[PDB]
Amino acid sequence: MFDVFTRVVSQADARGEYLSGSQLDALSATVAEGNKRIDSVNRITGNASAIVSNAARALFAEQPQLIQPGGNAYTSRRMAACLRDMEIILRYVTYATFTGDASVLEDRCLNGLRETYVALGVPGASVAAGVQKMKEAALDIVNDPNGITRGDCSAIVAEIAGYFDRAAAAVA
Amino acid sequence: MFDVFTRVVSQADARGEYLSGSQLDALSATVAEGNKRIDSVNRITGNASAIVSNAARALFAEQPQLIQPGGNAYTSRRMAACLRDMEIILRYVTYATFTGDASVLEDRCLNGLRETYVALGVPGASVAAGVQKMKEAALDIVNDPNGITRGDCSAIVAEIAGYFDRAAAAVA
Amino acid sequence: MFDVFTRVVSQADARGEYLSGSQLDALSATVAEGNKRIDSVNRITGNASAIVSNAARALFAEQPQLIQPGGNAYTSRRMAACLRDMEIILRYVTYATFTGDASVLEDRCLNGLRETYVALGVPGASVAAGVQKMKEAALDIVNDPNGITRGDCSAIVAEIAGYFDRAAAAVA
Amino acid sequence: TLPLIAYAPVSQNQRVTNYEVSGDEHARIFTTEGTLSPSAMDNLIAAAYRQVFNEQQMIQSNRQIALESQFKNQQITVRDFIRGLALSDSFRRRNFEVNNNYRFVQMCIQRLLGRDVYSEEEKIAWSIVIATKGLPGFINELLNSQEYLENFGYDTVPYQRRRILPQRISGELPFARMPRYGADHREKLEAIGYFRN
Amino acid sequence: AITTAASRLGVAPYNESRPVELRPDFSLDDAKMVIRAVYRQVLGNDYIMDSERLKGAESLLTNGSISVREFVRTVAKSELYKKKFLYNNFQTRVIELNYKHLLGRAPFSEDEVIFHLDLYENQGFDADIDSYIDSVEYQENFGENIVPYYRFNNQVGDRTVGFTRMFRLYRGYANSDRSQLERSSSRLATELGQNTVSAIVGPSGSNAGWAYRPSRAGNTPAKALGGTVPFGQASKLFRVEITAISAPGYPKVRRSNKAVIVPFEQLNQTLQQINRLGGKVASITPASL
Amino acid sequence: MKTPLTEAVSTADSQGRFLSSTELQIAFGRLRQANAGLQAAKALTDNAQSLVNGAAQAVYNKFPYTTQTQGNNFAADQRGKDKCARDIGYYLRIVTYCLVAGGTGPLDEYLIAGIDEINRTFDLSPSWYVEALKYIKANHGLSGDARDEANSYLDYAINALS
Amino acid sequence: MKTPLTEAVSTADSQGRFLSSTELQIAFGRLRQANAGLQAAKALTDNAQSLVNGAAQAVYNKFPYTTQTQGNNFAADQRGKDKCARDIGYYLRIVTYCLVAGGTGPLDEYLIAGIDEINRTFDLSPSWYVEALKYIKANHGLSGDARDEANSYLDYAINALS
Ligand SMILES: *[C@H](C)[C@H]1/C(=C/c2[nH]c(/C=C3N=C(/C=C4\NC(=O)C(CC)=C4C)C(C)=C\3CCC(=O)O)c(CCC(=O)O)c2C)NC(=O)[C@@H]1C
Ligand SMILES: *[C@H](C)[C@H]1/C(=C/c2[nH]c(/C=C3N=C(/C=C4\NC(=O)C(CC)=C4C)C(C)=C\3CCC(=O)O)c(CCC(=O)O)c2C)NC(=O)[C@@H]1C
Ligand SMILES: *[C@H](C)[C@H]1/C(=C/c2[nH]c(/C=C3N=C(/C=C4\NC(=O)C(CC)=C4C)C(C)=C\3CCC(=O)O)c(CCC(=O)O)c2C)NC(=O)[C@@H]1C
Ligand SMILES: *[C@H](C)[C@H]1/C(=C/c2[nH]c(/C=C3N=C(/C=C4\NC(=O)C(CC)=C4C)C(C)=C\3CCC(=O)O)c(CCC(=O)O)c2C)NC(=O)[C@@H]1C
Ligand SMILES: *[C@H](C)[C@H]1/C(=C/c2[nH]c(/C=C3N=C(/C=C4\NC(=O)C(CC)=C4C)C(C)=C\3CCC(=O)O)c(CCC(=O)O)c2C)NC(=O)[C@@H]1C
Ligand SMILES: *[C@H](C)[C@H]1/C(=C/c2[nH]c(/C=C3N=C(/C=C4\NC(=O)C(CC)=C4C)C(C)=C\3CCC(=O)O)c(CCC(=O)O)c2C)NC(=O)[C@@H]1C
Ligand SMILES: CCC1=C(C)/C(=C/C2=NC(=C\c3[nH]c(/C=C4\NC(=O)[C@H](C)[C@H]4CC)c(C)c3CCC(=O)O)/C(CCC(=O)O)=C2C)NC1=O
Ligand SMILES: CCC1=C(C)/C(=C/C2=NC(=C\c3[nH]c(/C=C4\NC(=O)[C@H](C)[C@H]4CC)c(C)c3CCC(=O)O)/C(CCC(=O)O)=C2C)NC1=O
Ligand SMILES: CCC1=C(C)/C(=C/C2=NC(=C\c3[nH]c(/C=C4\NC(=O)[C@H](C)[C@H]4CC)c(C)c3CCC(=O)O)/C(CCC(=O)O)=C2C)NC1=O
Ligand SMILES: CCC1=C(C)/C(=C/C2=NC(=C\c3[nH]c(/C=C4\NC(=O)[C@H](C)[C@H]4CC)c(C)c3CCC(=O)O)/C(CCC(=O)O)=C2C)NC1=O
Ligand SMILES: CCC1=C(C)/C(=C/C2=NC(=C\c3[nH]c(/C=C4\NC(=O)[C@H](C)[C@H]4CC)c(C)c3CCC(=O)O)/C(CCC(=O)O)=C2C)NC1=O
Ligand SMILES: CCC1=C(C)/C(=C/C2=NC(=C\c3[nH]c(/C=C4\NC(=O)[C@H](C)[C@H]4CC)c(C)c3CCC(=O)O)/C(CCC(=O)O)=C2C)NC1=O
Ligand SMILES: CCC1=C(C)/C(=C/C2=NC(=C\c3[nH]c(/C=C4\NC(=O)[C@H](C)[C@H]4CC)c(C)c3CCC(=O)O)/C(CCC(=O)O)=C2C)NC1=O
Ligand SMILES: CCC1=C(C)/C(=C/C2=NC(=C\c3[nH]c(/C=C4\NC(=O)[C@H](C)[C@H]4CC)c(C)c3CCC(=O)O)/C(CCC(=O)O)=C2C)NC1=O
Repeated sequence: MFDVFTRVVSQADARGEYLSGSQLDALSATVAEGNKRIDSVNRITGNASAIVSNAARALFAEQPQLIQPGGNAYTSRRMAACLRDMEIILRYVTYATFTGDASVLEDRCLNGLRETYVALGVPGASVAAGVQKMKEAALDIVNDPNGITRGDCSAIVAEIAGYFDRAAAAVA
Repeated sequence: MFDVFTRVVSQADARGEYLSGSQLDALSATVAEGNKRIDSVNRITGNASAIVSNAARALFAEQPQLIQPGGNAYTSRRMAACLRDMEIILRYVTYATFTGDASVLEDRCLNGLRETYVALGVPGASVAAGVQKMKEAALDIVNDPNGITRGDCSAIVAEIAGYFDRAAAAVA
Repeated sequence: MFDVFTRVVSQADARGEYLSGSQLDALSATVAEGNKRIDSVNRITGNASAIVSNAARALFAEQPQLIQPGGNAYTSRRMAACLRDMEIILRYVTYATFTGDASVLEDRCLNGLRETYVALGVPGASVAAGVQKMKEAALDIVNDPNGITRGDCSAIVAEIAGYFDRAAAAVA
Repeated sequence: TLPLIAYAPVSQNQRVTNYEVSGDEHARIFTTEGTLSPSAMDNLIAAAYRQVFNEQQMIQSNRQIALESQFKNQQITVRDFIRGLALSDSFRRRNFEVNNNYRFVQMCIQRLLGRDVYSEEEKIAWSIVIATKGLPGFINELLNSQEYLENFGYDTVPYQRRRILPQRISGELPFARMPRYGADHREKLEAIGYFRN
Repeated sequence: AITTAASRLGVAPYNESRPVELRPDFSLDDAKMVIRAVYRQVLGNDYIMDSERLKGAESLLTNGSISVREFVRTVAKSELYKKKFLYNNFQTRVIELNYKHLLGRAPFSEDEVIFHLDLYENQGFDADIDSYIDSVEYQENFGENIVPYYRFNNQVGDRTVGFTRMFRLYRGYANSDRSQLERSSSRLATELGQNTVSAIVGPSGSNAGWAYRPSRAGNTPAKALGGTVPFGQASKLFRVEITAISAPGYPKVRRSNKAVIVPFEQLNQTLQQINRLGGKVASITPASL
Repeated sequence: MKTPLTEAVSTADSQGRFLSSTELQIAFGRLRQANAGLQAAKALTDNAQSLVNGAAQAVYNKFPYTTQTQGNNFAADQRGKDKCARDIGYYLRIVTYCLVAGGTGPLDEYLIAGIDEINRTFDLSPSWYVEALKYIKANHGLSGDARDEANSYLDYAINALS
Repeated sequence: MKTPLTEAVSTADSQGRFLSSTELQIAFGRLRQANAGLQAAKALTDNAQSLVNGAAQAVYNKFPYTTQTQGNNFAADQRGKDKCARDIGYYLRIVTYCLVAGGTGPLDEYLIAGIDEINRTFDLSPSWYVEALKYIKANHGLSGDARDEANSYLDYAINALS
């Protein structure tokens, strides 16, 4: 996998060049963003089970065809699979937020998830709706101003929204 | 897996017949050529590291695109894998020379080699050029008059050249 | 395995109460000591190959019966095994210095090493002598005042010395 | 690296040819080569858990959820699932950290190769494979071992091999009996302050 | 075009072969060569005896009473074509056969199978055959005077799924469509319903692992969902497709063809175990990123 | 039993290598977090008795049926209340252990591992311990650096039980 | 490659869990040391040509036999000197990559893995590159945390070569 440092290191190694000064200033800017990034990771990690449960509950309330008898989230095994699918997608969104690059989310989460969901008959649109529900829950928790120092945090929120967009796009 | 006798055995059994006198005399001529075959195997084995190093140096002098950064032979892991592939191809060419049949070469080295090289992005024509450099070094070392008793070794050397050409054609 | 924090945590849990105030102050003093601990770990890691090479040279120059023909450090496999053994022991000494506790050293490296050396015919007294020479080299490079800010590192030096002494006592 | 030091094989029941009909005391083949129901896949995963972690560490915290999900989708073989069980954090902490290299080699040989160690010399030989290549290097050596393959291959949960001979009430002791740690870690836990009354 | 893999994939005898077009004032050998090309392409390289040679349609083509397009239509309406391809096959197999014969390419999407099967059941086989012949693609590719031919090369308006499914249909120059590994089974039902693509396996002779066909169930998927995580320390993952494992035996080997995802670090060993086994590697595809 | 230092050593042992600069940075972060972790553990050690008593009272306030109906798993008698106070004291003590150690390792080897069969065999609701740890989150009294470190372990036990 | 962040994610993900406080202070140590690492990479980028030329001259001074006698593996002619300067530039560039990334991951997947068969096949003495890296240790000109990070990557390449 790659993070925000080894991405430009790998590009510099393939180009055979050193890191230019603008790349070093961009990496220093990511270092300055890093404390806010750690807070975002901590908040989604702390409220991960609530995010997964509330997003699943909203998804099954909006789409009762999943939980109906004969549905795709019907019975215990398929429901446990759906709940751990939300758990894994949220976990890899936090991983991509932590690294500052989507490479862990691209490779170790979404590489073949659409084809798997098509092969099993899993509705990828419902998974995308659940990913959007985890988007709105996690972004509401990260943007909560209580119990944390103030500051501009729109960039890490936009990065998390982009990771959630990537998770929702790669399932349907 | 076959050698020079086992191939004739398999063909005769697939025809369900005893070996004719022409096949027995051809195998007797192969037994007569066997001492020169052992000499060729011994010379390429004894100068294998020199063949691999000189062939790699000639290949990367002719193709400096591989050792420049952004190239396939760049970095110590990929170059170590490249030299390992050079000595592996040389090892199975010596195995084919020893057996007198290319079943070990096409079954135990070139099986899936081109698919591996294409999936890795390894330039198969560059590996073929290195195989040709090993061919030139090996047919130089085997045809050296000094240090060995003289004789006609056209057939075994043509067989070694055929092994090197089917090694180069299986990666190109 | 444990570290300097989890040893205290495990003792407090096994006794069945919270950490006392003075125990927390001792752990805070360990935290303040941690920068010099990290400096010592970095120096031992940076000169580890020199420590192993020089200590092995001094060990086989002080006592020559190990490298004599018929000796234990004789033969290239057994010589590389002895150098690798010193490499491993120094590595777990570095690990125990890093954790602040000898749990990784005792559990991973020193547990059952004496009977293993007895069964292999490896002289544990010579291994202890080599461990003492690595102790001398490591305490020489940790207490080197050049290239670092000045300060008292008596407890770190004593801790590395105690790790080396219990490594030497576990084989003798 | 270095070649493994030679160790002599000690006669065990798996060394000789098995002149038996499988019958009662055969270890059931848990294989994915036949197409399975999700229930049968769950019993195969539980069999792999029972082989690697024993019955005790079959708890929910020790379940490898993503590894199970990838194994159901046939992203990995049974051998790769067994590797992932051996590379699991729970396995490393519970079994590897509480043992030295010798007893962990004995544990992994019993729970992966399905046979006991021949002597202390085999434990000695593979303990330096642990000490240089890490736990992943050692597990990989054991899982790429011809023994593992000729016995279980790629698509079969490993099992104790030839534990009991035909028409025998009792045979060799089962591999389940072996504890996470030996008496050394027992007395070390006793010395740190546990287990007393 | 296809140059390096043309010898492996069988494209090269069609790379040096130009399309056969009947001129408006054509010679007799031109009509005979259009006859031979139509019998090779539309009847899919089946051996054609003299009893089934369709002398009437040949005679109508020879004097220009029908065009090459009408000759292709007539030999596709014929009972010989129907007993070769229609009467003993699934309707998806018939649809992909008519796509390979009349249009020289594999069916692209599920909607083509939908359209042709619905039109067949609504209006029969002849109406369906006429729909392949009276298609805009047929006129912009062959028109009225050119024999249909296999179109491996990229054109305007094609799909890249059709390139892979073409070699799912084309199994070599020395091969007929009736003489393939799935004897009557459609090769694109699971490729068009799921909209998936299997890896291209070349024909015999050039490719040692030519005989890999996937099972109907219990197949390893193409992309590694998970990446390096089940394998510990790894960088890239590759799906290896392995053919004809028979060295241990039935208890050990249940299936000759096996597809597995293996890392870089296990790649040498995997290749070695295939060689030791005697297996043949069909294709190796990068499964991770 | 994972800390930054034990995870760093076990990782470098898993590749069988010495401690690179990555492991030293891991120990640097452990050092910069450890003083706030020890201060939070000391403050929870001082407030432990009132925190366990208030957490037990909040659990009985949100779940009155534990104090009303009979049962072995309920706190209707003094034995059940003593078991519940002992359970919440175990939770708070292992949270302080996580604060001292600097990771979820004390929770993962002392309380989290096997807690589902604890709650399933003895018919204990995980929501009771969720409410107790939510009271501990609400009234631990820590601020800033020690607050976010302590709430990380408290929320980790929430996500394990829910 | 091997960084604090990728080891933290790979650890928490082979463990199959969310990023706990341990991986968070792994990131904290990465942020604590990363600015000094980027400044060290900037300084080595600024002085790279002079450092590589001086390191090559130090190799030609301590080991003069690479200058007189012939052979492909020596720097007697112009192209051998060019490939020696290219090798030392590779070494210094991967040292800058390690200072950017915060670990020896660029060294491991770019230079350390496979360098033994490099030195054995083409008959390159590792002591030459050892002396080149000691010259880079002598005259890189960094101080403080930038110096100890840079020296750790150089000595990691020393310990691999020696
Ligand atoms: C009844 C005894 C008490 C009660 C029940 C209650 N259950 C749910 C929600 C779910 N129940 C299930 C269970 C199953 N799903 C299955 O497919 C199978 C196997 C066939 C089982 C056993 C599931 C999956 C859910 C959640 C998804 C869904 O809503 O369908 C709720 C709702 C919880 C919510 O948050 O929306 C309730 C209330 N509640 C009581 O008070 C009774 C004592
Ligand atoms: C001679 C061609 C050049 C030379 C040699 C030199 N060698 C050493 C040290 C060692 N050599 C070995 C080799 C072996 N030990 C074995 O058991 C076997 C297999 C039977 C072999 C091949 C070993 C192990 C050592 C080190 C241990 C020891 O001192 O015995 C040295 C000394 C190095 C030192 O630092 O003390 C030297 C000088 N040196 C030259 O200049 C010649 C060109
Ligand atoms: C919940 C939002 C929806 C849903 C989900 C559902 N998923 C599955 C099965 C699988 N999901 C995965 C995904 C992953 N496994 C991994 O390891 C990773 C990354 C580490 C991912 C992204 C996989 C592999 C499977 C198959 C293996 C398994 O079962 O665990 C199911 C089960 C389908 C079945 O019948 O077998 C379900 C139900 N279903 C819904 O309806 C929601 C829209
Ligand atoms: C009706 C009781 C059930 C049902 C049917 C349904 N079928 C399809 C699609 C197809 N069916 C076929 C079957 C055949 N192809 C042949 O050649 C032959 C014999 C000559 C048969 C019997 C095929 C090929 C298709 C694909 C083409 C198409 O899509 O029309 C569908 C639509 C597929 C889709 O889901 O998009 C449906 C709905 N569906 C039911 O619920 C009933 C149980
Ligand atoms: C018998 C009438 C015909 C025949 C058979 C033949 N078969 C093989 C080899 C194999 N057969 C299998 C079959 C199975 N795999 C499974 O999982 C199952 C069901 C559980 C079955 C039935 C397999 C896997 C092999 C290869 C492994 C092995 O050797 O056992 C051969 C040997 C071919 C060879 O050695 O390469 C033969 C001869 N041959 C005939 O001519 C009859 C028409
Ligand atoms: C309190 C919030 C509520 C409550 C609790 C209650 N708990 C038990 C019994 C047990 N609790 C545990 C928990 C742990 N043991 C551990 O070692 C650890 C880690 C350090 C934990 C978290 C266990 C093991 C038991 C059972 C064994 C025992 O009795 O000690 C009971 C008794 C259940 C019984 O049947 O005897 C009760 C009542 N009950 C309430 O009503 C509160 C809301
Ligand atoms: C190990 C557990 C642990 C964590 C996770 C942690 C994070 C952490 N976040 C910080 C800052 C911060 N965190 C934020 C984040 C935000 N501000 C907002 O208003 C948004 C709601 C939100 C985005 C989610 C900001 C803006 C800062 C100050 C800027 C900065 O330091 O980068 C700081 C600097 C010290 C401080 O001022 O508090 C730390 C140490 N410290 C720890 O010990
Ligand atoms: C990015 C990781 C990486 C490294 C480290 C690397 C090293 C490397 N150095 C090489 C050669 C070489 N290196 C030298 C170096 C020297 N000769 C001397 O006398 C000096 C004392 C000394 C310099 C310190 C020479 C002379 C060669 C040429 C060897 C030959 O052509 O035979 C080669 C052989 C291929 C080639 O000619 O390029 C490699 C692969 N390659 C890599 O991809
Ligand atoms: C069964 C017998 C057998 C074969 C046939 C074999 C080939 C083989 N070559 C490989 C890699 C490789 N091979 C090369 C070779 C070259 N790169 C170039 O630029 C040159 C043209 C060429 C040498 C002349 C390189 C650079 C790699 C590594 C590619 C990478 O790391 O991405 C790999 C990937 C796994 C590994 O690196 O170990 C395999 C399996 N291994 C075996 O065990
Ligand atoms: C175990 C190591 C070993 C080996 C390998 C070996 C080989 C060997 N090669 C021989 C002959 C020979 N070898 C050659 C080979 C050649 N002549 C040439 O001028 C070409 C340069 C070259 C082809 C590479 C010839 C022509 C003979 C004599 C004909 C024959 O004996 O077959 C002989 C017969 C005895 C003799 O006259 O020397 C032996 C024993 N003996 C050993 O003990
Ligand atoms: C990632 C690589 C890296 C490391 C390892 C590192 C260590 C490091 N060691 C320090 C201090 C120190 N290091 C020592 C150590 C010693 N003093 C002595 O005279 C003894 C010879 C020796 C014991 C071995 C002392 C005394 C201090 C100052 C006290 C302290 O900061 O704890 C400091 C504080 C900043 C400074 O004043 O330099 C750092 C950052 N920084 C980095 O970036
Ligand atoms: C199938 C036959 C069979 C059995 C039953 C068996 C028992 C058994 N109990 C174990 C642990 C244990 N067994 C107990 C049981 C108790 N602890 C107490 O205080 C109570 C007196 C008692 C409950 C009745 C406990 C607590 C452990 C955990 C030891 C530990 O992991 O630290 C272990 C080691 C756990 C492991 O390796 O992961 C085994 C093998 N082994 C076998 O082969
Ligand atoms: C509609 C969408 C679509 C796509 C995308 C497509 C890709 C495509 N690229 C091809 C060939 C090719 N593509 C390349 C490309 C490259 N070679 C290199 O070395 C570079 C890395 C690279 C340029 C970036 C080459 C060289 C060929 C010819 C291969 C051959 O000669 O066999 C072919 C073979 C068919 C033909 O060329 O006629 C296809 C089908 N076909 C489609 O229908
Ligand atoms: C590229 C040039 C080319 C080749 C090589 C070729 C081979 C070829 N041989 C075929 C059939 C056949 N080939 C044979 C041959 C034999 N049966 C035996 O028992 C004997 C051992 C053997 C004769 C020596 C038979 C019997 C069939 C018909 C099989 C059937 O329809 O059932 C078919 C099937 C289509 C058809 O029947 O026309 C092809 C394509 N076709 C070609 O266009």
